[PDB]
Parts: sequence; C-alpha cells; structure tokens
Amino acid sequence: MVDMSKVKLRIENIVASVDLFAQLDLEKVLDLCPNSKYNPEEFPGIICHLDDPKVALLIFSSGKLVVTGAKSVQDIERAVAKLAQKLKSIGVKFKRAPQIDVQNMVFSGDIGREFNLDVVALTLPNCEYEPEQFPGVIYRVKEPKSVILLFSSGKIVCSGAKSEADAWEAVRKLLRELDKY
Amino acid sequence: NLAFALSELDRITAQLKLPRHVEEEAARLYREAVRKGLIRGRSIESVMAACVYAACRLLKVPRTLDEIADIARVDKKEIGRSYRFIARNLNLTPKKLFVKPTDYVNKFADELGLSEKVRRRAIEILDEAYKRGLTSGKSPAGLVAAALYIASLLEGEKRTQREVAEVARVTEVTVRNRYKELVEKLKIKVPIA
DNA sequence: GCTTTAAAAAGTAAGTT
DNA sequence: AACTTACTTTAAAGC
Repeated sequence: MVDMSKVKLRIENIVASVDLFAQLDLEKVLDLCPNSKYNPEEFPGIICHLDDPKVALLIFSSGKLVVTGAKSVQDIERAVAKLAQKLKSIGVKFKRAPQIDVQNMVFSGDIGREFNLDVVALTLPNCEYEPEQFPGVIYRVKEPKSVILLFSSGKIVCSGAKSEADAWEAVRKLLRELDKY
Repeated sequence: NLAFALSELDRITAQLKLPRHVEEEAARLYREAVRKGLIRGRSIESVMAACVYAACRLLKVPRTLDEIADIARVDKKEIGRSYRFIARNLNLTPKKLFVKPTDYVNKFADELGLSEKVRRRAIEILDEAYKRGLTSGKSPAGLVAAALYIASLLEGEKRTQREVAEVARVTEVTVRNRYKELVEKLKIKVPIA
C-alpha cells in the first residue's frame, strides 16, 4: 500500500458558507462591524474582519455569509455566534439555527522527501510545471476533486478538499504516482 | 478572423525578430487549433501569442513569456490559459515543450557580445548544476544569468551583473542569489578583476 | 468569466534604509 | 546588502 508514514498536513484556511435564515439590511449591519467595507457597486456584501476569531466575513442581504481565514471549525462557529448575537441586538429574528457548510480547506504540508520537479514534470501524468511563472508542480486530483502544489523541498499545499480525510486521500493519490519512481 | 490572426503574427515576429521556421510553426499550430474549436470564444489575440510561445518552445528558440506578453499588448492571464489549453489540446507534450536553461545561452550570449568559449563554460556550469541537483524550482532566466555571469569571469570576458541582469530580464539581486549559490555549491574558483 | 476574501508554498520583485 | 511588503499559483448576488 502507499506509504503515508511521513506525510504531515496542517490546516491553513477553512472557507465556509453560512445561512442565517433572515433577510439582512446591510446599511444597518455596518454599525455592527467596526472597520467594515461595503461598496454594493463592486461587490454585494459587507467585508467584515473579526479580531477574536480572526476571520473575514462577507455578509449578504439574503442572510447568507461566507467565513474565511478560519483555522478551525470552532473559529467559524464562534464568528457566526458573535454576528448572530449582534444582529439580534438590532432587531433581527432568525427562522432557525445557522446552517454552516465547509466549502474549501487549504492545507500546507510535507510529503516526506524532496523532488527534482523537472523529473516529476516528465513522469507524473496530468501535472503542470512552469518554473518561469511559479516554482511548484500543479497537480489536479480527480477524486476527491482538489489541487496539490508540490515543491522541490517536498512541501505541498492542498486546496479544494472539503474535509480533512479528503485532503489526506488526495495526498495519498499523489504519493501513489510519485512512488512509482 | 484567420486573416487578422496571421497579421498579428507578423507584428509578433517583427517585434521579436522571430525567424521564418518559428513564425511558420506558430501559424501551423493556429490552424491546427482552428480545426479544434479554438475554444468557444478564446480571443484571436490570445491564441496566437500562445502559439508563438509554444512555437519557440517546440523549436528551442528561447523567448521568455515576458518578451511575448508586452509586444502583444496583454498579460500572462489569458495568454497562459490559452497556451496551457492549446498545448495539451493538441499533440504537445511537456517533453516536446521542454526548454532547458542551456537553450537560452546562445540568445543571451549574442546580446552580451558572444564568444563560444564563454557560451561553452556557461553550458558546462548549467549542465553541472542540474547533475548536482541545484536547479529545481529556480527560474531558467535566473540560472542562465548567473552561469553567463560566472563564465564571463572565468573566461576573462567579464560582463557586469547589471549587464547580465538586463539581457536575462531578472534583477541584480536574483543574479547575485543564483551566482553565489552556483559558485559555492559547484566550488568554482572565480578570478578577481 | 468577473467582482471580494483568506491562506500556504518558493521564487522573484520593488521600495526604504 | 537587509528589511518589508507583495505578486505568481491553487462560496456569496448579479453583471
């Protein structure tokens, strides 16, 4: 079987879409978020930056939000709870509890050894490498749908997976190819 | 549209001074793409600048994506997507499009004031750098710049880091970085002044 | 496709000191 | 040069 005994992954960012189940009046939500930016012309939502869970929140009039910058699910839960309470403080009432869905997870990691990307680019099927533009090999994992950036140092960046087990599977699939040589 | 296509190729080839075989490969690739959709609506300017890039790669006539980007009035964005698209959309393989840093030595050496002796020492440094695994991840221009710089010194035809940085189109800091690594890791005995 | 957000990797770039 | 900052690569409502 494929040797993952040296693989190490670290969560760097978690992106979640959330549904508060309430119509939001963005002009009134601005007072709730200190420093918030809102230009409805260029982008429909408020760009809010929280300090405690240090995360960015994109707030929409449909009561939907996107939370990014989260290092954990707990980061997201707490951001939603703080905003939800602030909203309540301004009159908002919600039809039900917040629906939280992780949409994207970015991991950084190490696969165990170094690589001569020139060789990898010529042996690993379905990968991209353009050192004139970027120093890593771009590898698209079909299932589970995700991308892994592989560097000469053996460090990697996995994006797109929506769970930890998926990212581990994506790395397992890449290591299956790399280990044939 | 094929008429406007070939006309932009003339601008590209004139500005880049591309030889006939490269220009002809660019055109042939384009018509080879025509039979293959040319995407629903991928710009007529994007696909040809892509083709000339792939042409230069297929024929080993070095031409940094920077050089093709400005004279074509655009950026690495759609250029890169159309390139990457038309590339595997065709019969193009990473091996065939593979360009070694040594493939740039002649062009850059011509601009710096030649000497086969220098070009030879630069290629040797570059070949040796690969074998000693010191090149992975580094940009071709930075490595060839340092090699050319080091060779000019070794062969007594010194060229400054500034002169080399400008033809290779990298900063002096990048040349300094690549050059210092190559000298130490390959144990090159560079003479004084 | 685009607009806005965040995050890391390693290489390169640019402004100041 | 060193530092620092920064750019390359990889859901939301509606144009």
